[PDB]
Amino acid sequence: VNEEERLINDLLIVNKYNKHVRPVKHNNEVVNIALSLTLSNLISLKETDETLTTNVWMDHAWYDHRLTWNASEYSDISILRLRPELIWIPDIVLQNNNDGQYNVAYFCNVLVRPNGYVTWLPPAIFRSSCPINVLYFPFDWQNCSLKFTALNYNANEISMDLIIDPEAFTENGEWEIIHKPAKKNIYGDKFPNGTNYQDVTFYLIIRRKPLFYVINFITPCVLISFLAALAFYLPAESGEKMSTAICVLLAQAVFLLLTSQRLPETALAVPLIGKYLMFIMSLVTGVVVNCGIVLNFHFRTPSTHSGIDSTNYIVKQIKEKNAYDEEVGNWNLVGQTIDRLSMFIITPVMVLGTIFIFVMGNFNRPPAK
Amino acid sequence: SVMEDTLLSVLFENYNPKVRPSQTVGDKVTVRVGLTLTSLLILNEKNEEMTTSVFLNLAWTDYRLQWDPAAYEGIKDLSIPSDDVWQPDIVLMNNNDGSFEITLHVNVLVQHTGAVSWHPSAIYRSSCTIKVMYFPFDWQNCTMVFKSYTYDTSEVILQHALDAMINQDAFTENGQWSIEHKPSRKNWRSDDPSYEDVTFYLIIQRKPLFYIVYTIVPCILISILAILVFYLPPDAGEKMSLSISALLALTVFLLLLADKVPETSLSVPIIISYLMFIMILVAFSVILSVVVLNLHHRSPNTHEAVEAIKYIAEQLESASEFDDLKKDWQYVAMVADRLFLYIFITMCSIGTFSIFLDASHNVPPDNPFA
Amino acid sequence: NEEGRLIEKLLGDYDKRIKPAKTLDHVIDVTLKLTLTNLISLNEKEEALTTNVWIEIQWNDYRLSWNTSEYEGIDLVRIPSELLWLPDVVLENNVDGQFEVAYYANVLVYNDGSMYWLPPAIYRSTCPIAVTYFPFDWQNCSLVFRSQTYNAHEVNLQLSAEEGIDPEDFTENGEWTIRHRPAKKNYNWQLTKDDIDFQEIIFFLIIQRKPLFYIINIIAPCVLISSLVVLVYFLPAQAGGQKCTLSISVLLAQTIFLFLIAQKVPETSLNVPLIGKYLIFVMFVSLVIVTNCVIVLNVSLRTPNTHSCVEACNFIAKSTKEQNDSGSENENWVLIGKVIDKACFWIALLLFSLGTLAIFLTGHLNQVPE
Amino acid sequence: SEHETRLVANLLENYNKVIRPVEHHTHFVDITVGLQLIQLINVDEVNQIVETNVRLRQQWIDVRLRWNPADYGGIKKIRLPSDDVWLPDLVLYNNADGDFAIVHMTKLLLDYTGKIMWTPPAIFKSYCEIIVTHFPFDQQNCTMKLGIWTYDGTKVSISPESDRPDLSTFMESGEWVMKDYRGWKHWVYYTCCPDTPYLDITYHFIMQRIPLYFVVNVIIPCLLFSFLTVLVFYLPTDSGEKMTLSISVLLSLTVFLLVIVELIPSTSSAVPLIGKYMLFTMIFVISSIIVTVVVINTHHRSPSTHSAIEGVKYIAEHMKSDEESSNAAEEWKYVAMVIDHILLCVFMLICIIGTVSVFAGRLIELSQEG
Amino acid sequence: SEHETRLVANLLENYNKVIRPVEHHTHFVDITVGLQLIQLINVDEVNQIVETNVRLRQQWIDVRLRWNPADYGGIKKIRLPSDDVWLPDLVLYNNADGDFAIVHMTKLLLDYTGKIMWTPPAIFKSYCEIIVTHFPFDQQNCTMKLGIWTYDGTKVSISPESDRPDLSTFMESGEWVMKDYRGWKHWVYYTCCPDTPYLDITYHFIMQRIPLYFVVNVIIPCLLFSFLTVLVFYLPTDSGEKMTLSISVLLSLTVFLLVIVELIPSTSSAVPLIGKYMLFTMIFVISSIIVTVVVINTHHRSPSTHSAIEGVKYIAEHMKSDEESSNAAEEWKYVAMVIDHILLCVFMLICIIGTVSVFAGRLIELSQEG
Repeated sequence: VNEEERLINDLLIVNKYNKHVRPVKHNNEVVNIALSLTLSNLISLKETDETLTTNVWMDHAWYDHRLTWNASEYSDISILRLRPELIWIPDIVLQNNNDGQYNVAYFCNVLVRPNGYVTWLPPAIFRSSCPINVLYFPFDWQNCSLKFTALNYNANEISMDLIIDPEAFTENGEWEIIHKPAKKNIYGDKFPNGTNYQDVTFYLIIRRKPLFYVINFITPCVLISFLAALAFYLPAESGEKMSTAICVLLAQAVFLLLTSQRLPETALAVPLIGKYLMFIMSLVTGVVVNCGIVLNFHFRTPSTHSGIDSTNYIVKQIKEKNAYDEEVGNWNLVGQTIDRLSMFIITPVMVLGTIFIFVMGNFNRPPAK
Repeated sequence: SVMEDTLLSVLFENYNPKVRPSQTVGDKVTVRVGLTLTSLLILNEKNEEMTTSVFLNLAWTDYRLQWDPAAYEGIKDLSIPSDDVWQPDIVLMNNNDGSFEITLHVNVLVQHTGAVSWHPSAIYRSSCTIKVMYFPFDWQNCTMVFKSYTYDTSEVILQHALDAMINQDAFTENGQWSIEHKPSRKNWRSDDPSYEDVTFYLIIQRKPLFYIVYTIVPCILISILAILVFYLPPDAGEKMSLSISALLALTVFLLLLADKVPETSLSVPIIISYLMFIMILVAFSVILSVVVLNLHHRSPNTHEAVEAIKYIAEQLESASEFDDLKKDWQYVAMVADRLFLYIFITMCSIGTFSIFLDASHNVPPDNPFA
Repeated sequence: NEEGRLIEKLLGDYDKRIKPAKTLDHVIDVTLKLTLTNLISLNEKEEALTTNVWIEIQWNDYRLSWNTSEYEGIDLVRIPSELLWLPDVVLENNVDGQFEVAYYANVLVYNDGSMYWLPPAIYRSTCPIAVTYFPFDWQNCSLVFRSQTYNAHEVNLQLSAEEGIDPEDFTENGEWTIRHRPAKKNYNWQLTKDDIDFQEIIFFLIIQRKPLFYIINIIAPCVLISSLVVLVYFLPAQAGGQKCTLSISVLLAQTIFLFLIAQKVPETSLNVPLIGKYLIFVMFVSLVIVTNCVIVLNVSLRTPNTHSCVEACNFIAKSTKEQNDSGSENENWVLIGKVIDKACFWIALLLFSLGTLAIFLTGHLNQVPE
Repeated sequence: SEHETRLVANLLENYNKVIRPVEHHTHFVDITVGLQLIQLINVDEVNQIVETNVRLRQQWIDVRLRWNPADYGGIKKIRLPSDDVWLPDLVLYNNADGDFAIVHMTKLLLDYTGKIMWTPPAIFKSYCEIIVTHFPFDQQNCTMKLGIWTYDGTKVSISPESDRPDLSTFMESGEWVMKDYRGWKHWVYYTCCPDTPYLDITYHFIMQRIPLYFVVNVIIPCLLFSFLTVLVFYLPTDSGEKMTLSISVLLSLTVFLLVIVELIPSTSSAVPLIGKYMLFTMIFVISSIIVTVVVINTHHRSPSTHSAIEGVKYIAEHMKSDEESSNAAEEWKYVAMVIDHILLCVFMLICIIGTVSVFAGRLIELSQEG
Repeated sequence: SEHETRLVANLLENYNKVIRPVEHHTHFVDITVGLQLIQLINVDEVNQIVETNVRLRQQWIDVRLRWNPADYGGIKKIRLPSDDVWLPDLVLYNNADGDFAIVHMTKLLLDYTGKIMWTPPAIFKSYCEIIVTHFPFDQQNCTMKLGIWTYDGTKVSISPESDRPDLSTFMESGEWVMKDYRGWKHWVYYTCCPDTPYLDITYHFIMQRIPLYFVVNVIIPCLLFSFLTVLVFYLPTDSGEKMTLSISVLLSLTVFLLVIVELIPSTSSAVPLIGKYMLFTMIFVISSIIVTVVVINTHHRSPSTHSAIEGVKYIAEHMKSDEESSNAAEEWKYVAMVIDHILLCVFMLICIIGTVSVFAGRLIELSQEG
């Protein structure tokens, strides 16, 4: 208290420091600024509309050449605090990911060094428009790009130089964060003749895939399949049950359809790859075709589907004659055709069923790569 | 330095906060407006609301900020907050469904002989004329009108950028949709002594080909069942029961379809075009199913002393077999053949018609994008 | 008339933040009261509500009786909100959402210290109505509110209307109803052991509801359903033998309908409150129908199978006739439906009883509150 | 400028913003309202809430705004922002669904004499009766009152100017439709107090509903069902072999009817429409119900049915005889003289009912048409 | 009066608010705390969000606050407005979802000395652990830590006092239940940085949940569908004459729980849980499938069953005797023996993994309970 009162009167901040004047030692280069990016949390991932809500520690550094102190300031306390108002504040701009203004990363507590350098590093709840596309769904699941920096100023006015990822990742993401490159830069453009403003470029390469869809989604696949696969088994064990063979295909039919229904529902949440979607619907087709097969091949058959003496000779005539008929039905039986039928069912459930997990594997060989 | 104090102090001594960047009634100040777009994030196709993001570049000149040796000739270019002036308050005639985000009160580029550049990116809640005319393959146009909101062009004039700038300069890549172009026309509604708004056109194109595909399946598949229930009658006449099961099932199906239509129009409705006729193709496989049913219906029945007993025997069997022989006559299958070739016509024809219209809808009403 | 000079005098001396206090050990006397005007949202599962309350605020401050120029110019006055001491109100009780538009309004000074101010406020709160308050006997909504600020040794509130209501300005878009409304002024000392007593304002609100629309929603399906199983029960004594399966079909049918009801209304008392009472007659009346329903089939399942060479040969054949007859005969004895006939009256009275036991008791929870 | 500095400084100095234009004890402040709803953005039935465009034309007068060559000389009448003024707290009595949009801090035009107008471009949140009775074909008149919130007739008075149609700027994108709307003035004096209170503008919105697409979809199943029903009669009499066949149908359909129901009652829940509108769909739809249930129980109804070589021949022939009897029994059980009876007995019922159904359709179609 | 003005004026003259109240490089600002949680208005389930009130009881002192007969004199302990003070920015590290509600603008306890407290009825939204594994039958302990934000050890300090339980003021109408809650203090410096970072209180909430309402209805359809499966097996022995029938009921059965599960993914997804629990109903349900798979595949199992005038009398009874042993050969397939086997077979198998489901059920809760 060493002239303290008095001295924070001397210096003045507001009155001796020109609030309105950026103390860049007059017209030169810049004062040299550095940004540090540390994610504190990632709360929500949207596949749909390429949008992520995440928290970042906005670690910022620049020298305040006016803030160089003396004994009853510097040395009195080599370290001291000063709020946002006594403080020129950049507007660091999430230059391609501030498709939602910055919160509670505006004008909050800063750290005042003992000979101008200043340190301001709080919390940023933000939204971003990261490069989703319908391609961020292959297993790679791409690399999310983001640039940070003091938006307005140029290379003669500002300069910003420059941490993983899983430091505080959301573990109740359905995704997985593989990596995390950080490297600054500066850049002039097409229309400008003159390089300027420098930025923090941070690529996020991730991956995601629950282990929960697998469980109720495959479950129906096999289930389903085996019904199309049984359908045809039952037409042997008894194919006369005509009506009730019928009920099964209505039944199997309707089941198949809603199930795929809640599939494009999560599918809107998130624009799905062409890779996976084809296999599912090219193949439940698989079945549909069969059920329609099941049809014609199941019901395709026309029918299968001495005077005294003179009188009982009428009946032995009636007898044989319709015996032709009666047997016209067993004709239809086609029972040495049996095992074929269901063997000719077996062959193609094997050729499809495999063709799929065969495809499953020709894509399950490269990723294990 | 160089007369620093002096420039600095005169300037903030004669500028006025509360005032208009104009000297009395002329001319006024010709401000420049031109927004390069960032990207668009949501088209609420249902309601006709538009949330996008662009840069409001404004720029005019301030002859009250002409500098001298040290901030003119010292550093010709200096960044200075706003607050100081006349900012564009702008609302959108149709749109401006809601405030500005990152639009106003962000620093600016002040050139030495007073040129002002202000370059702010912003999100803005709009709502354009998409209408219920954003599904025909022909798609539709829209008015986007920007302009201030208590100011009557009389102390300032507004002027544009390009005209060809397009709207597919920054059309969103993520789109399952597309862009034919965005016009820009400055206008001055005489209804009003106030010179107003500017009208920006929306000749948008909406091509998301993903699920119309498997929508194709239900129309063709559903024909399957169709063909199927009309093929079953001369296939196993005893289709009797089964057949009923075909149509409980054929009906429910088309009804659940009626389940998702509403639900899909949730985000997104318009023009029953699609709908409109697949509705008619609906009613069609309605009444054909049913009359065939009728078809089926059809059948009014179907749906010495020694020798005296023998007699009695001979008569028994032959007697009722002509009665049941009757029923054979009563259900011979003349209809089956003939209407499964009515079934030929009906199906074959109504099939390749909404095929057609959809054929024609994509291909025909597309061109008139100019 | 000294208009200027009187104003300017006491604004010399005027004190903001200082309460008009004789001394500091007696506090000020404050008058309050609320007239409901809007009961915007009754979320009773979550027991919260939103209401536009007329905050009748009154109190005394003779720091401003006036003279010649002011008392006497005008006994009445209108001078700004921001000009002293103002009460932050809140429902101890319910005040869940700080106040809306119910401040920054126009207060009322008498020329002598009478002070009146009313405002309107929409805010959130949280009433009774947990699993009860749906009956016919009402659970009184008890909301106490007071300044959330200071405690009673400087502040002390007054009151009203403990007796008289409610449906002055009750929501018409209630399926509820109020039947009394009490209002009391009280001291602070609770369960929790808190001293420094903060007065408050208790708001009892015993109200009614249940002008059911859905009721018959509920009503008709399940009458239909009882009847539908009365068809299941008497339709068998008319039905043929192919009706075993018949019947089953209806089983499928029966619960498809059943759980479609059970999905319905469960949803309802999630979205809004909860009370067991009504809930219960439904799903358990529902259960027990179920119950005897399938047991029924089990009843028409039961039963094993009901579910001289001349003469040589004429010998054997006339045997096979009357022999086998005694066979076919088996079927006769076996399916002598003593069970079916009776099974009509089984379920008949039973059906009655279930009907009665239920509606009759829903007749009581209607007939005691009658 | 013409007087430039002496102009500006004079006027700030002797001017108190706060102060409301009070000119001895008389006229108070005469200030009139004039709302011109430019257009409407959205409205909610369920929650009688509307977001609308309003340009508030506010007039009043300060004789202390007249002028000489040192204010008028300078620039005629000018543009003065709000702030300096005394602003009435306008408030939609039974509306006010919240705060006026973009109200604050706008501009106005004063005269070098004084004429002031404040006519800002508002759009806000409203609240109005709809009642059960709005989504009438006949409509309900939304009663909306406007006026001075906390100031009487002595302190001040809000007056009218303007009758004007609702369909002046009615949203074209309403599903709905107007009849007319009128607004007359009124002054509210109370038997409470001997004093003269403030003044109000009362709106009356008279409009009726319904974009006819809805209409259609729902009624067509119902003709659909008509034919099922119609089969239910026709199938059985023209063959009762597939009785259980139909059983099917009873199930598959009533559930369809159930699914329709989920759909429209949401909307019913989404939108309250005068409840006695629903009874229509009620008994109508429920007819289908009783119909079924009886037609198909009755369809069921029926007990039943839904030598000495020589003397061996006569033991045997006598066996074919009595079972000749018996045959005839059960066929004697399903006659084809009275199923015709139920045909016409109910089909006249259906043209009863049907025409009854057509009753309330046609009725308030004789009143709608008008 | 008692230095009236000399004492208040001096206090605000030599009073500052840029500065915090720091006393040399020391013990930090001795910050006291502890809990007063009395209400939990809302908390979700899905997003483990909690909006509760807790009065933040803070306690610390500022020497500058020491007094003589000119301020202690006065009135002992007077209560200052909040404004004056350097408040700590407290926050829920692993929470913080916003916003402490109603902290600004308050009341602050001063003593003639200095003793100072302010217990603020803060209500806010939170986010802490629980996850998938909260509702277990072994429980979870949401870890909630609180403490200053941007400020390490070297400067600043808070500390806990006291053990108090959870169930202290737990929500009574909790679909849910607490067991215990503990809060202990600490200071967390890291091996990262050589720097003493901040102090914090960490709550741990230990409580098990789940209403039973979901439980009574989960169980229901279980039992009941187990009935039908139980019938699925008894059928074929009492009623094999309905074989086709037992198929229907599979088509029936299966689509019905398949549908049950639709619900679930809607609701589960909506009210989150460790998938570990579904794995119960999984196999137990797939079981009914897996069991009608083998039992009706089995059921269908079986190929078949799934003089010269004297001479023709002999040609004829012959006709009968040859056939008769032949047909013996399809009956030979359906012995009505091994049907009793397969239901015994699986009766026990379903009695046992029935007791199974009652197993994990109750096991789970023999572990819950503990």
